[PDB]
Amino acid sequence: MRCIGISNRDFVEGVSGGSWVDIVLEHGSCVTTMAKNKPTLDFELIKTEAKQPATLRKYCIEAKLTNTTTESRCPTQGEPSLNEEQDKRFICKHSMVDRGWGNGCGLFGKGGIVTCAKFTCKKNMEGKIVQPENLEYTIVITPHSGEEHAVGNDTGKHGKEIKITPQSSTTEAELTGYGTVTMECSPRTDFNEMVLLQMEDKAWLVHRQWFLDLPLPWLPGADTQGSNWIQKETLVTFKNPHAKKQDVVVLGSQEGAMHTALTGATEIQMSSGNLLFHLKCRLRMDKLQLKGMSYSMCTGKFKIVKEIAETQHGTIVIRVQYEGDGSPCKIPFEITDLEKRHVLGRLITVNPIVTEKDSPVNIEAEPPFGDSYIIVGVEPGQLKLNWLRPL
Ligand SMILES: *[C@@H]1O[C@H](CO[C@@H]2O[C@@H](C)[C@@H](O)[C@@H](O)[C@@H]2O)[C@@H](O[C@@H]2O[C@H](CO)[C@@H](O)[C@H](O)[C@H]2NC(C)=O)[C@H](O)[C@H]1NC(C)=O
Ligand SMILES: *[C@@H]1O[C@H](CO)[C@@H](O[C@@H]2O[C@H](CO)[C@@H](O)[C@H](O)[C@H]2NC(C)=O)[C@H](O)[C@H]1NC(C)=O
Repeated sequence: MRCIGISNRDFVEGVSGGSWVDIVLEHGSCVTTMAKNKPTLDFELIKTEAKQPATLRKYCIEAKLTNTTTESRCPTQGEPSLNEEQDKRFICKHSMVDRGWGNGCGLFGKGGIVTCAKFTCKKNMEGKIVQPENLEYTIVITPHSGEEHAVGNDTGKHGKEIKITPQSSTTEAELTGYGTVTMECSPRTDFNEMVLLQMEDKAWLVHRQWFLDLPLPWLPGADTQGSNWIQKETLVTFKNPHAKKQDVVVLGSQEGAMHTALTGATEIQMSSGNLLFHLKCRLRMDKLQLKGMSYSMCTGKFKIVKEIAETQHGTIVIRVQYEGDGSPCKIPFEITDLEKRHVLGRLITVNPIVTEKDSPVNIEAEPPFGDSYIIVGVEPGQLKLNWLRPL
């Protein structure tokens, strides 16, 4: 009954008798499944998750150069040196400047220079290794049991949670009162050669080869030191145009640059390892059964707890409380023409039943286009509601 309220919803009906039905579950999408003399079920894909992914490589996208230090030598005085050359946190370059009398040298010539600066990463991006094997799916199956709260109940408590693993693709969940439903799901979108690149609160799924060939400073997955970066040269530039001085320049944030490069790519919503992303399944309904197909018809009177409300798909919802005594019993329900002669429209919440008089029931039905009578219960106290469904 979760689907009631969700705009991206499909009403999949299986050719009655058939022991299977094919559905496509995805994020932000709900599915309602029906079959003759079988219970109506609601399916949602709650979460997609990677179980322990290996950090392939971490790249620096924004850097900072500090501690700029220069050692020079007069012509003929040798090559200059700093310890920073040994220190891996620094990026160094040797060059030549014009030396002579007016800048401290007894001789006139090309005096050797050396400049070192501290490479500090400010923003970086991990790309975690995904294998289709360690990819888990979380499906919620909610039967149409009229349960008082069930209507668009986001919490989940009402439905049976199920995990689809590529190691355990076939799962048989026992639905309390309806029997078992075997679910056979197939992973679709390759994930073998795919890196799940994580930026900030933004993340995507990208090619292994594309990732690995980025012109940026990087660190191997294994590294948790985070001090000295491979390829600093990709963000650092040394300038000496007039042999007067050597200038060290940062290449500017690559954050927005990256977002633009990632336009064509598969964007995914991410939060604490979970990717809220086209998972195609087969449903075995042979082992499913209607709760109450052998219960007798309610004879009592019914009260209207929640007024008829129309869903975005033309369907209607009614919440009613039983005031009789026969419970557990089948609630009588009918949609007829104004002249109460023709049976019209269909019932989504098939075989509506009362379990307890105290607990109200929610019924979803598809009214016909135009005027109809929604008749819930039996005479006396028979509820005769009127509906309009314009074209
Ligand atoms: C969504 O569902 C929750 C709780 O789920 C149900 O709780 C029981 C009442 C019962 O129907 C279970 O089978 C379900 O799992 C709703 O919270 C309940 O609120 C009522 C008061 O309105 C209270 O009596 C219950 O104790 C609450 N349940 C719990 C466990 O706190 C919640 O209101 C529902 N929300 C919507 C918008 O439908
Ligand atoms: C980068 O430069 C700063 C100085 O601007 C260095 O820090 C100083 O030296 C010691 C640590 O080596 C501190 O106790 C001082 O308090 C710092 N002084 C100031 C003014 O901040 C820093 O060590 C240099 N970086 C490296 C890695 O050597």
